[PDB]
Amino acid sequence: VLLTNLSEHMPNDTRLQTFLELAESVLNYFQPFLGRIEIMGSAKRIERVYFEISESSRTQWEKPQVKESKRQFIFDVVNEGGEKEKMELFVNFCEDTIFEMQLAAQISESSILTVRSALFALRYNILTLMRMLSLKSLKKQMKKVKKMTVKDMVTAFFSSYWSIFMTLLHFVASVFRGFFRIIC
Amino acid sequence: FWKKIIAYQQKLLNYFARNFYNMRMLALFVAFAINFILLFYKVSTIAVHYVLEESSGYMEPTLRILAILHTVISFFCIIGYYCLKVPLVIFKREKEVARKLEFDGLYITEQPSEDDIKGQWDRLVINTQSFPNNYWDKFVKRKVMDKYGEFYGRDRISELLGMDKAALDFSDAREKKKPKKDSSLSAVLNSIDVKYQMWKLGVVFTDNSFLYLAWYMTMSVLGHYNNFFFAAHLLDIAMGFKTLRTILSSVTHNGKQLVLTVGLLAVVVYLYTVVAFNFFRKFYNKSEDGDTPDMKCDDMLTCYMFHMYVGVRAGGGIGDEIEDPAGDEYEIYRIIFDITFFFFVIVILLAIIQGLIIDAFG
Amino acid sequence: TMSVLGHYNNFFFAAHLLDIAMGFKTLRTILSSVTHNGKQLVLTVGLLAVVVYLYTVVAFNFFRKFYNKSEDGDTPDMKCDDMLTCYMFHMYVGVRAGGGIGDEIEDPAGDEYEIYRIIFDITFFFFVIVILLAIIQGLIIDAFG
Amino acid sequence: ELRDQQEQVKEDMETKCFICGIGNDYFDTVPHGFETHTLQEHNLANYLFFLMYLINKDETEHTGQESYVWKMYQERCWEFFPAGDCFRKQYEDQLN
Amino acid sequence: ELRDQQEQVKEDMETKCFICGIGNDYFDTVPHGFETHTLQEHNLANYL
Ligand SMILES: Nc1ncnc2c1ncn2[C@@H]1O[C@H](COP(=O)(O)OP(=O)(O)OP(=O)(O)O)[C@@H](O)[C@H]1O
Ligand SMILES: Nc1ncnc2c1ncn2[C@@H]1O[C@H](COP(=O)(O)OP(=O)(O)OP(=O)(O)O)[C@@H](O)[C@H]1O
Ligand SMILES: [Zn+2]
Ligand SMILES: [Zn+2]
Repeated sequence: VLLTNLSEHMPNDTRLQTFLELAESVLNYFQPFLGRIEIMGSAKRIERVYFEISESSRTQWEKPQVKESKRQFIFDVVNEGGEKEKMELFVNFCEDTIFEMQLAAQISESSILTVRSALFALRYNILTLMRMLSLKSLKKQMKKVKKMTVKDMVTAFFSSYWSIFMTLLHFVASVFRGFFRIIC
Repeated sequence: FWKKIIAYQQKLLNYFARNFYNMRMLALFVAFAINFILLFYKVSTIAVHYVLEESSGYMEPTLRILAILHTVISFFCIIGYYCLKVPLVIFKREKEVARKLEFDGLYITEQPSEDDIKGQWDRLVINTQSFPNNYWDKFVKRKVMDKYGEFYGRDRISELLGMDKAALDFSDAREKKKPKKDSSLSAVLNSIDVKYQMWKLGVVFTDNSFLYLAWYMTMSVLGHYNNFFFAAHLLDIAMGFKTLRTILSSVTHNGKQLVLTVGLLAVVVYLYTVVAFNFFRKFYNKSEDGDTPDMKCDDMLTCYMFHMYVGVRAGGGIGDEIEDPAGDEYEIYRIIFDITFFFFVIVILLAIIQGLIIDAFG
Repeated sequence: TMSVLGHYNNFFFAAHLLDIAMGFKTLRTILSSVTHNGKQLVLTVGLLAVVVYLYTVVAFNFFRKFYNKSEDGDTPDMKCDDMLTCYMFHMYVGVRAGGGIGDEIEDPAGDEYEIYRIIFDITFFFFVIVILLAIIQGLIIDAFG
Repeated sequence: ELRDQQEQVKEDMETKCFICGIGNDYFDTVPHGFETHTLQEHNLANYLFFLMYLINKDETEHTGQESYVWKMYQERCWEFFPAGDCFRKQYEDQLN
Repeated sequence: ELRDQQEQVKEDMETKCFICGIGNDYFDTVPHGFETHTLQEHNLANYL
């Protein structure tokens, strides 16, 4: 807190910057717990106040029910709230939220198979499609394609995509059959 | 030999990639032609034979020619998609995997959530030697190595990313290698990276647009066994025309609210069915002949189906269909029942649907 | 030309009543409420025609027995024994009907296809009578806004 | 009307600070200035946390600023809230 | 349109002074400045 106050009130001090680079780690550790607000002080000047935020308070604030309460409060203030009553309504909301989070802290005491089946179906069907290409015995077709034939090569080019489409159909059928097995 | 065959293959791939969209629209035009021909299709009488009647006598061959052309164009559209759009999908997937590896440590610090299909499938591509095949950052493995090697074990990271260190060290040192010509079929089959192609095909199979085009092709194939399956291709106008997408977005924008409104309508109609089944059973006779009554609310399921099917579609509600309540001890109760049904179901909820559509427009 | 033809047939003078659109400026606002989204309005009708054609295909393939429109048993008047006749029947009667095609086709009770036909009628009523007409309404109101 | 109210809430929150009410245009002279101001300098969550801390803290252990804010809160005078002013605006010449 | 007109009336009244027409941004350099100006300095009720 001392270092943060000094750095913020002396924003262009290289000597203090050196201390900041000496003390990233402590500042990084204490970053979530360092509260920072600005107030109009007794000297008719805007002053910045540093305080401690507790981990339990932060978790209670971050719980979704409090977030929904905050959203409702903000909606109400923006739509049907004035400027004179704004900071009184905000303080009332803060008090209610603080009491609720304290009560929550007090009361607190100190698909997967369907995805696996889809992955298995993908692996199995794609491996079946890989076996035909990796057979290594394609010498029987280099037999017929020893001489360049536009028609033959176009036919093989289409046949590869037809095989891919058939493999996709098999994968889809397997995914269904697995889903029926899982649900029943 | 292999050079010229690869050149012709590249020419074919480029042709299909260039003409992907033109064949995409030609398929829709052929589908409209086929369905316009089908508008002249008649039943003839014992199994019925669906028959085509025409004065010119020419459209029957036209139907088979158009069906064959549509099937060929669908296959060509699949080829054009695989030539043109698949590289972009693979590039984006490789970019996402690389950035999650580098800046998030998705497979070093944390692990996939065990229910993320693509997150679990992406473990395959990490070990491959053909990683950033499409993505430009070929140094992603070196970057991940520099970031996470010392803390998590450099050998461990090397095994995770598939990089070999002994071969690198020996190639940096005195290394003797003998070139092998690409012309060898065994050489090309050893050079191809099976694991990377496996992962690529997994990504393509999981792609949504490729699945839609495969469904299109399957429907085109089924159209030969039954010509009326070609009507399913008319659902492609949504993707064919951009102006129709605005009209459709006027509905899909609030689709969740639209479904929830139907669920609420079903619940309200079920409550009305409960009330009618408990108090107003006598009024649900739908038989004009007195000998055989046709009571529609003597069973919970039958009464609910009667309500949901007839009263909702009726202009004035369930009272248009159920009998008259005059001269009965429950007359006022049933009048309230009918009026409230008309007001809440026919007027308000349908107005909710209307307002949802108009609000989506606005 | 219409004024000239009015002498040969006096009822041709009714075509000159279409001139109020250009005669009155206030009517131009009401008409622009429609012409502003005219392309979308025509496309909505095209989409409605396509959807009704799909429903006609389904009915012609599975629900032909229910399209008899003759009260006399001697002479059936099947409206869906032909693709064109079934499509015309749908587009002409079911769209104009308040509850859809089920208001006009017979009752499905006591049939093996009862649940399928109930789904058919309910989906027709929801998509055609309710949603698409709502699309037209919303287009007009959005043009106003 | 419900949609318009939601849009108005979003617009107000994205255009002006909740506490001081200064628009984002002034803070955006520094990159990410409005976000930095609304997340670090004038965070309503931080004000709520400060109220919690001041309530829970012993009254004898209060500092001068904490005692000032405590007295103001006990008399329900909200002048300590910055309204139309901020640290960056008060020290605009020195900070920039 | 009626709802939009009401919203416009509210926005104009809350953003600019009725008499001089100066926006609330200028007066808000002093806390509660716009409210003080519109209730004490340029009150239409006071003009009446
Ligand atoms: N005093 C303020 N405190 C916090 N945010 C403010 C303040 N003034 C304006 N804002 C703006 O409000 C927005 C924060 O949104 P909001 O307060 O609704 O919650 P959120 O952080 O988005 O919530 P969630 O965690 O549920 O996403 C930011 O755009 C921020 O700039
Ligand atoms: N010249 C002005 N005189 C008074 N109010 C003004 C003037 N210019 C702007 N305003 C603003 O108008 C608002 C006052 O609202 P309005 O004049 O509609 O009546 P009101 O005081 O709210 O009425 P009611 O007593 O019925 O609640 C305030 O927000 C005020 O800042
Ligand atoms: Zn602020
Ligand atoms: Zn003024």
